[PDB]
Amino acid sequence: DPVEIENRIIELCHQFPHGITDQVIQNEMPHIEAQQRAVAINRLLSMGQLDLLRSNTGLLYRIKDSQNAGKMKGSDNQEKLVYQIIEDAGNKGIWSRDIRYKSNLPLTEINKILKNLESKKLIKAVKSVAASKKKVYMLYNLQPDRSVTGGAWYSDQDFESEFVEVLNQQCFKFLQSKAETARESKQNPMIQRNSSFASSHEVWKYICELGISKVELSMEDIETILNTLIYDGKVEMTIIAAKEGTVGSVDGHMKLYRAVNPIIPPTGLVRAPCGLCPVFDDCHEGGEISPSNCIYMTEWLEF
Amino acid sequence: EAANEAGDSSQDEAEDDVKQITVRFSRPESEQARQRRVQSYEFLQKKHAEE
Amino acid sequence: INVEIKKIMKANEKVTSDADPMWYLKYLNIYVGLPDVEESFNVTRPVSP
Ligand code: SF4
Repeated sequence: DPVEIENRIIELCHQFPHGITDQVIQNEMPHIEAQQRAVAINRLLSMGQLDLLRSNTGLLYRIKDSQNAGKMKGSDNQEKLVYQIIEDAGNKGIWSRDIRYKSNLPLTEINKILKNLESKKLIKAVKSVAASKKKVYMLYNLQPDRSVTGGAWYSDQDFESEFVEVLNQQCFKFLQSKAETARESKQNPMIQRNSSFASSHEVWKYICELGISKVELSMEDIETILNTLIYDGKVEMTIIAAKEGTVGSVDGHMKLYRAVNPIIPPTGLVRAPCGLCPVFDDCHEGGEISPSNCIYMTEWLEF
Repeated sequence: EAANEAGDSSQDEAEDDVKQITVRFSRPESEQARQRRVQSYEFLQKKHAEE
Repeated sequence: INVEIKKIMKANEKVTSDADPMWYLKYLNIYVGLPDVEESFNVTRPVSP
């Protein structure tokens, strides 16, 4: 009786929620040949009560998620036929529009399904900080990915410019003080350069000791802040070879940051009003915009 | 050709190509698209092969 | 006006929307009637060419 075989396979899948191999089924039921077990598995897959997984150990057969229920009003079929791609999205989330498009259902049905799933604590809706258009839906147990939502800089879908400004100012002050101490040490140029260098872990621990904000700042956060400072033309980073130490971030490589003065002072072009003029293209000898009746140079000479 | 592509290296490392669960939604098909699928040649050939 | 219009109406007798199923609009029979004028307030009247 193949029905008994299917029932036994379903019971075995109930016993092992993580899935069962063909070896487990053969050990539990040795008197049945492999062909009958294969036909039973094919029927179970055809009727939609089993799912196949391909692991490094082979093939696994897992019972389809039906016990985990959040929307039992109506049909469990649509509940699982939404929770499926809900879980498939998982940490990255998925907007309600994309859920509707993948489910090929009207807006009312999917709204009811999402509400009922939120009622029984199966899905959580979080606001997409990348593009504040709709609320993405994720699994309640899964931790929200920092890229799609949250982040040390974003606070309630609002970028904190003051926070990053304070971070940049404090890091630059620390690096400038370290470089000043290295210069005043004047023990040896190599030693001076090594002391002016500051590791990412060191400045990260310094910022943690400062405690400007309540949110915990990881090492890579301070690394990105220092990279933005590098992009400002104020500090310099060098990658040295170090197998292991107090940082242990990059394999065999450590980033050292030092405050460095600019190459050259502001050029002579910016000291003239013509170099900073926004309507410089419309300049002409005889016309409405002329150097003779210029307001910029007038205010500049008056000042 | 697939075997030759796999044989680009003499020893192939055990690929971590675990089949992520790509169970697609059994979307409710529009009646026009369902009629198109029924009138498709592949559906007729499968129905003939069923016998 | 006597045969072809009925065939056209039969070809498009049922119209329905994808959203909110089980809803439909079904045409049964179409008539053209006699020529009239809409001059009178909500009342028709025979009018000569
Ligand atoms: S408006 Fe005067 S200062 Fe500005 S670009 Fe023209 S000439 Fe130069």
